[PDB]
Amino acid sequence: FDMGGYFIINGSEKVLIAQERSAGNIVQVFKKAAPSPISHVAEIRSA
Amino acid sequence: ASRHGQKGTIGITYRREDMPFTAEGIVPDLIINPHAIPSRMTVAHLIECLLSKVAALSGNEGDASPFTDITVEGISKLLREHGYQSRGFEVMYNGHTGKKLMAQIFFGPTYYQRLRHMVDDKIHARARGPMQVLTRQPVEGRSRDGGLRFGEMERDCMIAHGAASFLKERLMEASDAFRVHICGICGLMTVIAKLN
Amino acid sequence: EGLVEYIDAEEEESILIAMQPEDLEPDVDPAKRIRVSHHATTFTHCEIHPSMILGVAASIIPFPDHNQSPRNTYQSAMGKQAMGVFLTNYNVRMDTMANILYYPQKPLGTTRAMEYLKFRELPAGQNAIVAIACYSGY
Amino acid sequence: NTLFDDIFQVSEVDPGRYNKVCRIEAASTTQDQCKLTLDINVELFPVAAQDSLTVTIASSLTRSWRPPQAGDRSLADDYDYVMYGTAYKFEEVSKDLIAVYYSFGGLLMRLEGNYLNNLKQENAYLLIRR
Amino acid sequence: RGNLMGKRVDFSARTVISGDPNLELDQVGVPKSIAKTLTYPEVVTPYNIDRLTQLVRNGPNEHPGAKYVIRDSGDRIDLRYSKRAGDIQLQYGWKVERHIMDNDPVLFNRQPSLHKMSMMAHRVKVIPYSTFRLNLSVTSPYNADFDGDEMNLHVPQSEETRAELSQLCAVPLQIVSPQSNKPCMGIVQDTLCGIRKLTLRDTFIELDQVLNMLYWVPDWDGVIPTPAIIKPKPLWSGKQILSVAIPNGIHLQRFDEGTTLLSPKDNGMLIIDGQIIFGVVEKKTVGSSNGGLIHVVTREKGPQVCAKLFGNIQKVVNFWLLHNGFSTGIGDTIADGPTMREITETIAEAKKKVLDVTKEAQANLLTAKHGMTLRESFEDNVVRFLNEARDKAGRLAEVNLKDLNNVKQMVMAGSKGSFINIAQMSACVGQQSVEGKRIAFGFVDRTLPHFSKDDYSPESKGFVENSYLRGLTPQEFFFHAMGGREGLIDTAVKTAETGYIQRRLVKALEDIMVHYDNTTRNSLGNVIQFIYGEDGMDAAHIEKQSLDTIGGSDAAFEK
Amino acid sequence: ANWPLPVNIRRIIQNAQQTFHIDHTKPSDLTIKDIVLGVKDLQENLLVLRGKNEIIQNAQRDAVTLFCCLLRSRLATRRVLQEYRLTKQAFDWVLSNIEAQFLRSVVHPGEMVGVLAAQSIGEPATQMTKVTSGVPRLKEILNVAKNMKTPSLTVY
Amino acid sequence: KAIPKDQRATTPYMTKYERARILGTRALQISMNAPVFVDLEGETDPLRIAMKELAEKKIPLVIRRYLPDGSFEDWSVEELIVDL
Amino acid sequence: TLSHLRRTNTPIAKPRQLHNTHWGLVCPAETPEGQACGLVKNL
Amino acid sequence: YDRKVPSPTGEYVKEPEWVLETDGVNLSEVMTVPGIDPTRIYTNSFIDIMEVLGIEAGRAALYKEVYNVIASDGSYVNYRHMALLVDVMTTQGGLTSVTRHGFNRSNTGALMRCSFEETVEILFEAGASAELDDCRGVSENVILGQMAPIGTGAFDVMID
Amino acid sequence: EEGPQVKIREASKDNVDFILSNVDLAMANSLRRVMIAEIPTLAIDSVEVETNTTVLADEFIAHRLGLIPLQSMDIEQLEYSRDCFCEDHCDKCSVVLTLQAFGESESTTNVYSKDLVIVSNLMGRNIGHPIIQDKEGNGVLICKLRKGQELKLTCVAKKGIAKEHAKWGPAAAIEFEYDPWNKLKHTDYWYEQDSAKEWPQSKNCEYEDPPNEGDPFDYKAQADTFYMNVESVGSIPVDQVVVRGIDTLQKKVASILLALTQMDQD
Amino acid sequence: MIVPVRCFSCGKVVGDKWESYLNLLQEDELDEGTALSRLGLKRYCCRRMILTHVDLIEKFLRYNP
Amino acid sequence: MNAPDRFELFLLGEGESKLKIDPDTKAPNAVVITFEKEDHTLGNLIRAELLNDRKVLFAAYKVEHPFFARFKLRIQTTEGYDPKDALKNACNSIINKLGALKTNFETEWNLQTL
RNA sequence: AUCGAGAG
DNA sequence: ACTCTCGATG
Ligand SMILES: [Mg+2]
Ligand SMILES: [Zn+2]
Ligand SMILES: [Zn+2]
Ligand SMILES: [Zn+2]
Repeated sequence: FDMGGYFIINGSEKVLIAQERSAGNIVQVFKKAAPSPISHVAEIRSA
Repeated sequence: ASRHGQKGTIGITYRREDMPFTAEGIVPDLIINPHAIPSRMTVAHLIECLLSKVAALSGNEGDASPFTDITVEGISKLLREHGYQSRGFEVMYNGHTGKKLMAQIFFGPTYYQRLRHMVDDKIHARARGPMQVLTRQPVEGRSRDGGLRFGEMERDCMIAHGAASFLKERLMEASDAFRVHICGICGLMTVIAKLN
Repeated sequence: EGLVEYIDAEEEESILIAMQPEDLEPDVDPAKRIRVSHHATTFTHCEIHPSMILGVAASIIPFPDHNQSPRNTYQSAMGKQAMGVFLTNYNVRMDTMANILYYPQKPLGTTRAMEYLKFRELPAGQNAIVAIACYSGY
Repeated sequence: NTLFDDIFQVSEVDPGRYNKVCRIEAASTTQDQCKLTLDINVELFPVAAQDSLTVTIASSLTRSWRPPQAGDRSLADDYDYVMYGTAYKFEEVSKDLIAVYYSFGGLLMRLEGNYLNNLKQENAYLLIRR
Repeated sequence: RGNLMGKRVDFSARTVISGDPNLELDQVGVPKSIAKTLTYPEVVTPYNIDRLTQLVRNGPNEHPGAKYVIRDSGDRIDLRYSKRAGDIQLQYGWKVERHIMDNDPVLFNRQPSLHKMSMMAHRVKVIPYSTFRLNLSVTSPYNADFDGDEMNLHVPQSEETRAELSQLCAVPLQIVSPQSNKPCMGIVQDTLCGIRKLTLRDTFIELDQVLNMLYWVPDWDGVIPTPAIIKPKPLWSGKQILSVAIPNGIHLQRFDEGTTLLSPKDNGMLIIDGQIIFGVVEKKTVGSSNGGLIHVVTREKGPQVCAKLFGNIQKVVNFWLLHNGFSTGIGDTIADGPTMREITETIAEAKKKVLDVTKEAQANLLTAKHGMTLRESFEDNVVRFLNEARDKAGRLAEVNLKDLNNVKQMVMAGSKGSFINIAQMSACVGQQSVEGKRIAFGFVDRTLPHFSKDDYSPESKGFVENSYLRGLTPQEFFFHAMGGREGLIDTAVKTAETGYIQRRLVKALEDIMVHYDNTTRNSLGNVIQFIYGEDGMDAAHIEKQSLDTIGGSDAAFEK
Repeated sequence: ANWPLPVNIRRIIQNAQQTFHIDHTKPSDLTIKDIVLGVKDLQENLLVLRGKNEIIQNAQRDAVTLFCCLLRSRLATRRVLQEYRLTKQAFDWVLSNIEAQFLRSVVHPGEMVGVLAAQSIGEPATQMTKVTSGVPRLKEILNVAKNMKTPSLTVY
Repeated sequence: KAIPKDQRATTPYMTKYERARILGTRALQISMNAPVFVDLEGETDPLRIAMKELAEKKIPLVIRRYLPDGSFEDWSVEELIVDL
Repeated sequence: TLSHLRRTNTPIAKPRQLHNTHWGLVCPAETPEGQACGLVKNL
Repeated sequence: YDRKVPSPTGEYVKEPEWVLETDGVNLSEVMTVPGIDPTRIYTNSFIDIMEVLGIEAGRAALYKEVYNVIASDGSYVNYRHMALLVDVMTTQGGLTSVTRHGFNRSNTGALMRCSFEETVEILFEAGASAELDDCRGVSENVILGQMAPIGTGAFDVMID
Repeated sequence: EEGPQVKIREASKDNVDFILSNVDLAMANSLRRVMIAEIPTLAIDSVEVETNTTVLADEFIAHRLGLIPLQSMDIEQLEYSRDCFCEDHCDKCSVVLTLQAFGESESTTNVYSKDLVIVSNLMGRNIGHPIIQDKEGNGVLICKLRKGQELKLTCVAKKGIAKEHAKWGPAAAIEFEYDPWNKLKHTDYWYEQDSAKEWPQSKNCEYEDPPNEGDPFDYKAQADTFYMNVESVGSIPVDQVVVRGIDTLQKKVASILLALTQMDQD
Repeated sequence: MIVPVRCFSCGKVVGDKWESYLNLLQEDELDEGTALSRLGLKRYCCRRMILTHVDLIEKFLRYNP
Repeated sequence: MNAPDRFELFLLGEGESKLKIDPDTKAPNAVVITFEKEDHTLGNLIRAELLNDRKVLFAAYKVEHPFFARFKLRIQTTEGYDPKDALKNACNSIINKLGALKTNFETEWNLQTL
């Protein structure tokens, strides 16, 4: 019944938890706050 | 706990004679209080009970799948077909006296699970034990035979009550109480107190 | 054979999914639930089965659609604290600490999703003859 | 001894969401200024509409209630339906109209008359026959 | 903050709590093991030298016993290892650390300790099993259930401090709280539902059961009350036998709606001289209300009599309820057929109105309310319509319920549950909301991929026509899931920010007290209030009284 | 009219017409002077501050003003004689009992009422579920919000 | 400096904290076999004995009530009224 | 075990909220409470 | 708004009036407008009340708002507590917040203020200015482990 | 006879369906309680495990050994181990039976209750023999052994009361119903529309006369007729279950009476 | 694990009824309800006791040690 | 762990007597009797059999706490009637009824088949 | 010491 | 910016 998908480090069963993040190479436009001098910012995280 | 976020500990155990009983002589393995129903709105608990009762009697496997066209009415009809109150109620008798109960009781099989929070693994008591080295206060942990933190909020409660002597007792005789020597001049702990 | 597709959210943005496969066809029972008639036509994909929106822990809950959602959440939290048989080889493993139920039992009310989670083979609880009643007050 | 004696005519019977106690509304067949409201255990002594019940108030027939032994004891009733209550209000409608409020373990009663020896006392035996 | 403002202490314990209907209010169930563990130092006096000698004779492991014996020199004798654990001549002045016994004053506590009632002094009743058993009516000030809740218990180590606990922190002394000038304890759950079930005019009790109930009261005069019914069968009413628990000289008067000294609905409440004249006893009376019976008995007869009253009421009502029974099934969530039809058609006409308003707004005929957007006006209207729908259907379901309906019975008693619970379980769970507005368009111009774009219909923006009895659709289920999610989130956030705010308030108003001139000052002597509370009264001894000089006409006033 | 005040006068009166078992058909053995001067002299004993200077006395009358209003309202001659029909003994008992209860209702010096207040406000904030209300609004208030989320102007 | 026995403004009634402190102190004295100034009459618990000893005003203690300025008023236990 | 092997963690506008796009990809009910609620999700 | 108003005959009668609610706040110029009652006008910003109508009006508004928050949930807290909080917030002359910027800058004991928020820096600046600790503060006696002047310890017991 | 009456409706080895006439409710209830809990029975109380290479844990096996129904016919001429003047246990108080099983064939070797072998001297008393109502003649399935798995242990059975442990329970479920027409009105029926059509009609309705709507409520009626069905487990025959129940209740009343006789001593 | 020797609720012996239950299932090709009915399991508590049970010992015997 | 022994439900402790007769101080000619190691099985029956005696004014039993196997039975009789005799008569009546029931059941059983 | 999971 | 309970790894 053991499904696996885990490692064995020093006899201890370890599980790598999936890490959530923002996708790269995506263009996103954001409205800045009121006290801010800039009104809009179109940014992109290049990977 | 059941299978609907209905958790709770054991209050007491009753032998089968003290337990309430149906005319069939069936005694409950478990008694829960109705007040844990309307405020939490776990209707599916009741539905599980009814379906599991019908499946128990008929000897089939009750389908409790999410989005299906299985209704309380059909289940009720099935339960009636097997010769019971369609809504799961059963006339029961008080075990102590043998006299009937006025209100009938919702009675039937329900899948309960035993959680891992048991008392003998939780229970703790300490009357003067091992202290820490840095602060000379009771150590942290039940397994290390430690004491319980008399928190800031506890202190505030004792202030609100007015029990000053108790507050002093908790903060000295109960925990770390130390005697130091002070110079009458600079007022620091410079004193080399060569006793005896 | 192009009968099933893999769709992520980004592509999910531009399709029209049918909830049930019976929503493609052109007096009732008051007992059942009020389901809105399909006011759409141009479908492109159809859901396999809505009950798959749940996770592994939530798929153990009987009639979760008849419950207040936070109760489903709480059960999803406490399902991971129930005892039973976690593995068949529990007697040949040397775990730090493990609890095994004396007499496990497959629930009388099950989900169709329990079939794949092997819960009917490895249950975690017992069918107790419950009674909702005010008794001794204990 | 006796404090009151009259015959009333049941004008209305009302089971206000009950099934063991009905509120009864009657009037005296002697005084055209006398009426009566009274909670009655229908399960024990059934009271239909348009009935002529004989009603009596007494002060005797404190100490603990001994079971009716044997008896072989002064019942001082031989009625059909007997209750014991407590007066708690003396409402004066007019100078020619005085009402009293009795409480028989919750089963209330409002007796409206004119001419009375009904003092605010625990003694209140209500005896009804026929 | 971790070692000075609050530090770990000895002579303390912690365990899972459980309820116990047969314990007095100011009592606490203490497991035998804990009783043997925690100890109290007692100086050898001529009054107790015998008892102490017996305790030392028992030693540890056996309760009641002793752990250590301190002599004059200050040497500690360990009774579990010493070679002279059997023969000890207790000299006067010696200390004997004995086990915690019955009627010892201990400090019961439950984190988080928000107010002073979170730490109250209880009497110890050493019991079997490993749980802290407490009285039901003390659940409220501690804010605790028994779904795994743990509580802490501290033990005083001198006469003066246990005097402090018994004379200041005692539970009966904390009954009427100076927080809301009202009692914070009362009759709840089974005792409340039961005391509602018992005080009905249909509730009659025959001889034997009456005798048992009578005997169940510890403060019973041993005098059988004359039955309300003499012939043809001697019967007692619930009110009648419940009157035994209520002390003499107790006058309680409360008028509800149609309460006219005759009360055709048996509502309101009239109680004269410890005898309930009429009215059904429930939350408005025996609960933790302002003009409640608990408040009256406390202020009149005293805290002890009031706690003993908790005891009595609980014992009797729990007995009667035990031999009467009460339950709840799915049948208590099933309204009649035609009722369900009216509910359905109500939802239908609601969605019809929403449809009409929608079509109107799309026709550019919708005139915006002054100070808001056309679309905002539309949203407001639709939401209001759906709310009125849920309330309409819900009230239909409530009206359809019978007086034998267990849910409705608990609602009546005020034990647990309310209208909306019935409304959602039986009729229609209503519109789901996230951040105020209804389910917004996660996907482009639509809430779910199963909808077409720009679909502002009720079912699309998260309206659930179905009830919990009927069952939710996938869309409805997911939207409801969103609502609940936000619920749990803002719940956690709320408990956090409150957690901080409480501490801030405490650390701000820390050193403020009333000096010996009724002047509220601090550590600097700075006057905050020249007279405390602007009147100089303690909040505990204050009740809401009417000022019948301020109202009425001048003619009525003069008259 | 309904406001939190010390000493429930109603319970005291209804206890008086029960302890002495007074009938509602009997002339009271009282005088106008008894009631008027009696009540007027009852207010003299309701002490909160016990100084001998003018300031403390003014603070005293200002402290007992409301409760004295209630006292006069309930113990008016017409009301005393006609509404309850109290006797001499019953009336004196009422006065003495009122004074006693008032003296009991005084706050005890040493009462750490700061912490009591902080908890009496902080605790009910825990059991909390169109302007901003609830916990965020409370947080704005305690922090003294320079820029509150929903500033409003109610104009009459 | 001090405050004369006349012109004392503090409450003539004993506060609950004063009562608790006195009962605790006296019970502490009794707990170490100190002479009792009243008839025991069966009572053995030092707290109960202290309570009975207070009810008969047989307690030779005094209360130094502190005013915020630095002044202080003395109130003998025999003189203080116990209405609680 | 099955549940743990399919878990999602999230570091650091409203990420806790059950977003519409979570439909069919993330369980709506299965999530911790009190602290990492909404942050920790299950597939 | 509905409103209870004394009728010329005596009894309080419901007399409904028109009241202008407003998103936006500028009390300094709205109350001087001809047409409205400049004595009953009110804003939910006790800051502006404190700036325009004085510190006492600011006190009243502050209590009004706090009481409004408490009673918004349907709960009830006695007057003296909220009055105490508001008073201690308003006795310094202005509006003192319940934070590290407000009351924590007061002229109280060093240990007391150090037992909250900014701990070490307080001890630093107290050590620099050479402050004197009265040790009549609660948390100070808590630190020193002495019986604080609290309720029971609010006096002295002697023998006569 | 002269007092309470019995009418046996059905009778078999496992069940007794009868009607109790002319009895107070409390006596019927008390009889039921005694029959359930306070009847003496022989069952495994001690287990001495020598070798255990089976899947099941030691005490796991010991538990289900305890529940095994043993012959308790002549249990009355057996004695409580706490009463006997012997060390631990002897032949006058306890019955010792061994269990020796081992995996032989390649197939799974089952271990039943028939494999238990009485060792101690019964000296005439019918006792200790494990009840086998099984058709094949095996009895209770105790354990399952593989190829080379061995289970060797020794059981010491002692006299016990079901009030101390449910393993000493001589009976299972006792059916109990009085007044199948609710003519006493001890139960307020829950309903949605009709009270009679929703609630099923009891079998025992055949043995009593239905109420007439023209008749008022009988407020002076008590509980006389009771319908009982006692089911045995096998350790003790049904008739002997109810009889020894009666004699037990009688004896424990007689003990109180005797105590009253004893309290008159100076 | 293995079939519970006696029913939890009442106390009826159901340990000798497992193999017979299996035979009534596979040999006579009956449904679970009728199989349970033939074994004298009238009450649904014992009926549950057998129907609900999962024989895990058969998987445990798959190991050699 | 802290659970009491099972035999403490029917086996008397050290020095614990079966019956404790106490003069009730409430009403005259009344008595409260403490039954040790007994439950409702005996209490309910004896109490119900005491109410049959028409020379008995009061008769009620109670179990102050389910943890402990003991119950208190209060009995009040008419003057000239010692309550112990009422208890004895009740007990003997019970025993007689039970004996008759045993005989009857036996005679009824001797007429059955299967 | 820190980190991780869980309990109200 | 509440008390607990364990587990890991330096
Ligand atoms: Mg909890
Ligand atoms: Zn120096
Ligand atoms: Zn022996
Ligand atoms: Zn069973």
